[PDB]
Amino acid sequence: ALNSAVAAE
Amino acid sequence: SVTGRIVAMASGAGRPVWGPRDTVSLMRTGFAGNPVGFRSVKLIAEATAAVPLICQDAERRYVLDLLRRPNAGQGRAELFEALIGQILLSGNGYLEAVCPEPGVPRELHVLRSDRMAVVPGADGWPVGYDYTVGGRKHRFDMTGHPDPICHIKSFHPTDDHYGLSPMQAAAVALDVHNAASAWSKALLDNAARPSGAIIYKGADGQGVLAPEQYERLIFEMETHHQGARNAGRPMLLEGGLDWKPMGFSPSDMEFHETKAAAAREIALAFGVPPMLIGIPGDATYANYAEANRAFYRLTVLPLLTRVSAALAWWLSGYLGAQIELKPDLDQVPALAVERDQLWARIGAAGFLSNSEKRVLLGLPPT
Amino acid sequence: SVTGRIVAMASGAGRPVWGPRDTVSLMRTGFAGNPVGFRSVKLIAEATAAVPLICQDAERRYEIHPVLDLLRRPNAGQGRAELFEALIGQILLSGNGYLEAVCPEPGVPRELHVLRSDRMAVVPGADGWPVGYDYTVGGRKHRFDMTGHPDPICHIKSFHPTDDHYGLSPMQAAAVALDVHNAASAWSKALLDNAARPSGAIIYKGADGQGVLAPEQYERLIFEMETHHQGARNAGRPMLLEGGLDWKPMGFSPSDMEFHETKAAAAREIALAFGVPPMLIGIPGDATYANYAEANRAFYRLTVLPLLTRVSAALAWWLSGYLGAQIELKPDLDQVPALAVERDQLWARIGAAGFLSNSEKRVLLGLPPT
Amino acid sequence: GWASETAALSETATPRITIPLHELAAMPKASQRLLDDSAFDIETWLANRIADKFARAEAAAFISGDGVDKPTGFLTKTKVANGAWAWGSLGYVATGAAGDFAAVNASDAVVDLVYALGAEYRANASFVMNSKTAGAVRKMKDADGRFLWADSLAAGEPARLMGYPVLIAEDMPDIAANAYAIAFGDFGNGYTIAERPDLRVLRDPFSAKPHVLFYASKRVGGDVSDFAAIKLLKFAA
Amino acid sequence: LANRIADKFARAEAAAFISGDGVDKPTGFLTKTKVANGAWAWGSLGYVATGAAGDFAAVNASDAVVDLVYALGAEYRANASFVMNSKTAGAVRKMKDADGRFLWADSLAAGEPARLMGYPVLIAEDMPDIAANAYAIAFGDFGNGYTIAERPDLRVLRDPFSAKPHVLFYASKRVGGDVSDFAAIKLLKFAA
Repeated sequence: ALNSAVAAE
Repeated sequence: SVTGRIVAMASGAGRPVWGPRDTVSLMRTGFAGNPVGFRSVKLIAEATAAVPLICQDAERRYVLDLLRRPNAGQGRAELFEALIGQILLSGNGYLEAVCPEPGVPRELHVLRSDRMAVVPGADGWPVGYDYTVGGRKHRFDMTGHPDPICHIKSFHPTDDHYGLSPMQAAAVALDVHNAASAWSKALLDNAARPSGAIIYKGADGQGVLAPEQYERLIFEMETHHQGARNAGRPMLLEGGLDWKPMGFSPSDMEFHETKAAAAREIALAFGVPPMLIGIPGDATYANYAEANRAFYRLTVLPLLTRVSAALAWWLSGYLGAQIELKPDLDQVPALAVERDQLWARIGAAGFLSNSEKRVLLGLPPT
Repeated sequence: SVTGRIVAMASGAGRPVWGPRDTVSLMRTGFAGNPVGFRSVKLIAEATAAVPLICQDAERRYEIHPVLDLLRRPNAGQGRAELFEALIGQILLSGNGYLEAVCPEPGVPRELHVLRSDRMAVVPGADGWPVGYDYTVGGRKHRFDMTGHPDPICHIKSFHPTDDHYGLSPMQAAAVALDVHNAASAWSKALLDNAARPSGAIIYKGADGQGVLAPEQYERLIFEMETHHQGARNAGRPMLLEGGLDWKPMGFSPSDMEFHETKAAAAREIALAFGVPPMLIGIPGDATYANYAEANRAFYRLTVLPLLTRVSAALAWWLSGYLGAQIELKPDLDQVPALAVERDQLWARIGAAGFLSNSEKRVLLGLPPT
Repeated sequence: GWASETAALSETATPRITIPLHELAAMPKASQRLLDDSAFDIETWLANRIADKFARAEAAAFISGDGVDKPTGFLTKTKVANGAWAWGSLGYVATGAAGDFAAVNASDAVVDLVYALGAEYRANASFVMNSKTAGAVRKMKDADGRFLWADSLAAGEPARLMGYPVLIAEDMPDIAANAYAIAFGDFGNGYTIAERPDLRVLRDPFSAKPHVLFYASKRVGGDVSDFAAIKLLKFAA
Repeated sequence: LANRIADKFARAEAAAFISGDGVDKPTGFLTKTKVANGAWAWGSLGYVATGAAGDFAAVNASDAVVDLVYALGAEYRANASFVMNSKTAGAVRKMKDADGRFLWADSLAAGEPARLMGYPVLIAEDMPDIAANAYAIAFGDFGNGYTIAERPDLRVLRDPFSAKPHVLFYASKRVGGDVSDFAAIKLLKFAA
């Protein structure tokens, strides 16, 4: 859980 | 008043006179910067908030519900600790009152003075006050009777609109006390004393020692010659080596008596005696019962009788009857050495009758 | 008055005499400059405002008197305590005290304004009496006129043996001692702010007589000095000094006491001019007085009650010109709290002297007889 | 800057004018014999005419004074056409015709002069003109012959132009070839005056013995503090 | 510094609310594929034309404003307001009838009468100037037309590390928004 909406991860 | 038309047009009609530029650079360096300027204000502001008040001019000592509960936030004592904390810091105490009711206003707010400036106007007394925070003004009005701001001034001999604030008078001794405590703070943090030096001149006039020799020299210096467990190892110095022990000749007392004299000329300006806050020095007062009595007579009761007299006039513009409001100078615990020798003086004066000595002490005769 | 014509024409009749040339500068550097000159005035100005007054005309019954109604609140926004501390705060500062009076009704004027003595100047007039006072703010005159009976300004003077029109103001007498105390405090403020003591010096001569060290050597020298040899946590590292290097430890040979005994002696001469005892304001030194029952009794008898009895004596004569009957205002010398040890030995002498009767010792102590 | 999600945004741009406080001196000479026989207070009438001259000599330096040893007024501040306004200069708007207001439609060079300041400096701004310019503004008439300002021929000087005060400072240039005869801006922030708060006058019979030689001086200074808060009105293009 | 940050944020998001793109910034109402009114669809903002190609109509100005008003519908005109920059309200105030008397703000001494055609006026200095095809005046009910989604918190961070010679203040408000009701914002193209 490093990124917000941009990853989808 | 007749001279009002001549001092206001020279000072500038209808404009805000700002006054002191360093009214806030002395607060953060003389109240949050050193403990003597911190304690001396907090000693007085907590003391003038502790003396009770009585309502005279009513023909019998009874707005006392207003002062004991001004607003939702600060309490009675919290109000005066903030009010006197502005007069001792900037020489100017301000008091906003909101009055939805026509008389006896609901809340009292201590408007802080460093964001507050006067405007003189055409004549006499100031026409308005500007509470300028950020870039935004407020422009209160004094062109009426109730006058929503009481402006308590200390004595200022050259200015016509502000106070002098004893922190401004002791502004050098605050800087001597801040820097001399910053002298010793810095000197403990950037100063190299060595316990000695091992000098390796060599066969030449100069010579470094090889890293096989330097790791050997650290190991016999670390293991055998340093610490509390190694005080006195007789240190065989070979050919060429030498141990020159260094000293540290000024060790104690770097600006020690100039700081203590600066710490007392801060206490000299605010009016506290040096026994109360804890300044070391000579014994001027003896046994604290005369040092506390000198405090509540030279710099507390003269200060609170000028604030309570300005509360007495400004609040009496809201209710019709003029009110007097002065400190009680009785049931205060510091004037008990003043009080018991009064009760011993006329108490042993057995010539005058019993109804004649109750009136001397402030007792209702029966 | 017969000598008035030759003393008035000497300085120049009808033109203002400006007085002292530096009383407007001694307020900035002798009252807002040092704490001792600040406190010595505020101790006296807030003590003379504390003492009550007695209004007497042959029966002393006037506790409801209009003058005592006037002085209780002089003008809007300046009480009785704020009036006299501003009035005595002009007498001790420039030797001159002034009071404007505005009067719509021709008796007992409504307001008293302490006109400041920086911007006031006299007009010596015809018969040795000052005809006018000029209140000069900016470049604008006012010229009050005293060629009448009420004479709208009382002019409280201290004693001045040379000048005919002003006073001496004890700040002006200690102006050399204010300049020693202002400068010896700025000596220490400067010395803490621009002075260089090093804790040592690391001499690098080199193979020559003179040699700087390389920039790879200079970062190495700082890093073993910053990390291993400075701070409180590194007090005593044995500091291997190889060839060329040397650590010469510096000192700071006057550490304490830069003009310390000439500042406290200059602080006391400030307290000597205004007249406070040094135990009252808090100057360290020898205990001349003993135990604050003496020094506070010596304070209200040598420099407060002699000052207040002549300010109220000018108020007794200037106000009485507004109301027919003459008025006498003088301090109380009763229920002033520092004269209690004076009042004890008065009541203990006459209380124990039981040879005379009770109605004869009430009048010695000042009591209503029964 | 509009921080992206995964940009690792870098550091952005972090954001002194001196007022030399010059000196204004008056030293009027007066014979000592005169100061004794005249019935008028020549001591005071000289102190009245200096304070009048001082409030009027520094009033002119506040507008068209150069920097040298006197306060530099705002009219000497390298004026640049608006729209090309930089920080070191005061922005002006042009009237059209080369001598006076636009011949075809005047009173329009004023409404865009107003709207050339910004709604923050217009909170408290005021026009500054000399006497004979407010007259040329009042002489402005529409096609019918009525006055745009102070409509009726009675009741002149409405004390407001476009909703803002008007200061008739008679020390500004008049309407001329390229004069900035009308200045509009917020001077409470735009022009800072630094001054000493006293008018010192001191006599001395000592300098010239048969005379008195009153000496009178004050220290005043000031230049612009906010170039964005003062707009001018050039009468050229 | 907390004052000049809060000022720049209130002034940097003010421009995105009008002429911002969608990329990492709020999409202002001006970037919304304008289509001529009367042919107004849901995905676009309707505009009315002024006549002349540069500025207001030469023959009769002040009519491109009154028909801009009557292009909303009596429900969005309940509370609507014009949005212009400074030098446009000046060009609206420079509007004079045939005699020379300024239809808006009657006397010279008038000022901003604060109610063009009976509706408030917002002098937003981020709208375009009067130009070839600029929509320099927008009129509509933004209470329904433009939705701002934000968090009440500036969330400034004070950073004493990683820049030890400095202090490196950091501050990041979260805000966003585009049009929510295309029928409640009408524009004014200065084209023919």
